[PDB]
Amino acid sequence: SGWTFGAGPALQIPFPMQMAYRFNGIGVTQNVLYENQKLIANQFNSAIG
Amino acid sequence: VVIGIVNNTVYDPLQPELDSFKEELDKYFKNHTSP
Amino acid sequence: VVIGIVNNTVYDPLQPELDSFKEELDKYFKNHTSP
Ligand SMILES: *[C@@H]1O[C@H](CO)[C@@H](O)[C@H](O)[C@H]1NC(C)=O
Ligand SMILES: *[C@@H]1O[C@H](CO)[C@@H](O)[C@H](O)[C@H]1NC(C)=O
Ligand SMILES: *[C@@H]1O[C@H](CO)[C@@H](O)[C@H](O)[C@H]1NC(C)=O
Repeated sequence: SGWTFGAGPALQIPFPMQMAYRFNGIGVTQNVLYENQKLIANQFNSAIG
Repeated sequence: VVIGIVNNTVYDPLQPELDSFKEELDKYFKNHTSP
Repeated sequence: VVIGIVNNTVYDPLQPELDSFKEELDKYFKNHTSP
């Protein structure tokens, strides 16, 4: 659901577009998400292990 | 490289200007080469 | 459906650049069709 479920009804969102709404809150746009989505996943998969 | 994309037509706010005038300028072009 | 709105003439920022070309195109239309 993202962040909406803490402030009302839970609105389901697909997880590829949740990063696009969380890069945009930093100052860099969402253009740098889908262009290199696989290496972001590999940087995220190896981090938790 | 993007996944999950779909096909759709997209518009521009210039055809409310140009495509309301390029047809008008083509109408003037009809009078331009009429004789 | 709004309280206290004021009539005014909102300008268009893309209007006068093409409007200056309108009489330039009409100059070609006058220079070609009439003679
Ligand atoms: C959603 O996931 C399923 C399961 O793998 C997949 O078959 C489907 O293609 C995915 N949807 C899109 C739009 O890729
Ligand atoms: C979009 O259209 C192009 C050509 O018109 C085609 O090659 C492509 O597979 C289409 N993509 C989808 C998701 O329909
Ligand atoms: C604005 O213009 C319309 C139509 O010309 C007129 O009916 C109206 O009284 C004007 N004034 C307003 C909305 O304050």
